[PDB]
Amino acid sequence: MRIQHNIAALNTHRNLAANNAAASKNLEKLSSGFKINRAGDDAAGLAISEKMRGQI
Amino acid sequence: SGLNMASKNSSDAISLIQTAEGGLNETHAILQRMRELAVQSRNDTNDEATNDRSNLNDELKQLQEEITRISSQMEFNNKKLLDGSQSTNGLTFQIGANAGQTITMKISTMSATKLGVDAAKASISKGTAASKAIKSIDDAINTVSKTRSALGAVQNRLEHTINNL
Amino acid sequence: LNDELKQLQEEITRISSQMEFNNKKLLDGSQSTNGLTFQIGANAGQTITMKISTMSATKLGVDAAKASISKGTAASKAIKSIDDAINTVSKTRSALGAVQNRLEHTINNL
Amino acid sequence: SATKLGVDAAKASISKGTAASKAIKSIDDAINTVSKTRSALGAVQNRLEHTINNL
Amino acid sequence: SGLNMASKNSSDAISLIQTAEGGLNETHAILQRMRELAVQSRNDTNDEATNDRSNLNDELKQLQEEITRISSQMEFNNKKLLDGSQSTNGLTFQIGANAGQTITMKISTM
Amino acid sequence: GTSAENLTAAESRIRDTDMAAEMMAFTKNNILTQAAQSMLAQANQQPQGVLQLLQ
Repeated sequence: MRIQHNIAALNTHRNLAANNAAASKNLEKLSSGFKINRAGDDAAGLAISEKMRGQI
Repeated sequence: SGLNMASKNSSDAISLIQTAEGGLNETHAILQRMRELAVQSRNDTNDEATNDRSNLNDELKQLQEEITRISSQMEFNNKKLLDGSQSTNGLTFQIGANAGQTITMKISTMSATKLGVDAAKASISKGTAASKAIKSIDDAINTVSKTRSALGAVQNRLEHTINNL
Repeated sequence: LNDELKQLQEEITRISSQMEFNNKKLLDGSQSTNGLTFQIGANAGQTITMKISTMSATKLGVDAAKASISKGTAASKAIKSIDDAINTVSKTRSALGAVQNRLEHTINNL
Repeated sequence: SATKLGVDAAKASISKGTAASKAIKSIDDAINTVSKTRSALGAVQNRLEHTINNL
Repeated sequence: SGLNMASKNSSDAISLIQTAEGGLNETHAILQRMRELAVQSRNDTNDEATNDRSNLNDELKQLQEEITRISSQMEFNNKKLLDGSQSTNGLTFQIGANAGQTITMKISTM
Repeated sequence: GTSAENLTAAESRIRDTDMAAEMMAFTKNNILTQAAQSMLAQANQQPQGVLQLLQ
């Protein structure tokens, strides 16, 4: 309730970690120049891109 | 304590999955290169006599050794992933404090023999063999795309799991 | 995309039947039969009853047996099915938040 | 070397008109062989590039 | 989310349509060439004996093989367009967030 | 050539990213990170009730 646990700081830490992760993802997308670097980014579209690259 | 440790374990699983996906990206790349080589070999401007296609076959054989090498030299914490070790039973991640709160996962063998692109069935010595090699390479590209999708789905699931935890 | 969808359906079921407070499953249908009773008063009978519905994929008509996206046609129904599910879970969240806001005033009065 | 490729002076002189006939074919064979070797090297180079990316 | 994805889908449809139009531009071109060949063949200066018109027929047959080739070797994402595949039911584009906000399209055999 | 250009455009629109949107998102996320940092610095100082005990 008072000392042993400070829940506001925990919530703030969570949100801070999430924001840092999102900024890192954006940095990856900007440095790479591609919007899809992993399949977790977009599954339907990775396959399409690979087939289109083969066709090109 | 269980929930925090499960968050840690989920992050570890995400790291493993990222390793496997990064392994398969180069498989995609060299498969594209192999398809380009086959489409070039397929034309009749090239002569078997003066060794025009045997150089593209040199290139193709080296890329096949590399596609096998990436398969059976990939590891996370001394654990071979893309060989068929996990295709028998599967990797189990504890994503919960209590017992039974698990998820099972499986990764298939991604060598040249399994995908029908090894040199015993995908040579480009001839003009005829390149015809089959093109289709064989397309099938392999589609299969490895499918596997990458299967990995990314579990990654995206684990993210939501971490948030909930 | 169906791989992705199936994994998300396993997760929506997992959150339902792996949620607990003090070894008490909440989002399964355990409390939908009789309900949780909170004593918010010194004397007997000064209680409030509460109920939480089953929030699995089967109850909301979004499980894989009725929400595949293998075809183009099935995605048409899946969109509407997902909208209905979102509205239902919003309704349930509202029902919970109302009781929370009530309990705050109750604490002040106590 | 020239000895291995059959183009050394002991077998590829052009003193005569006849010897140049054989010298032309000998030089063609040597060009093809060294092209083959260059291809063999370039393949390993291209492999090592992908290896570096994966690493 | 639905509106942004519908924008993406509409752009994809535009790409497909551009592919088909680019395919038909060369059909126009070789049809013009074939008409020129026929108008030249039509005159009586040319002899069937010494193979004057059979060479224009060689040219014409090759251009007919090309007009068929463009038809049944055109594709977008492994989807034959100018064969009659879509002339039976048609391609449906989702250009809206909700269900039913679609447009159907059809392409004939060329 | 026409087909290659069209498919290249399609693949670019599918996979490549727009620099402006990602720049926007990155700036937004940095600002949010700074805000959360300041909020945490405040929240760590919030529990100071030592003046109850001593004097």
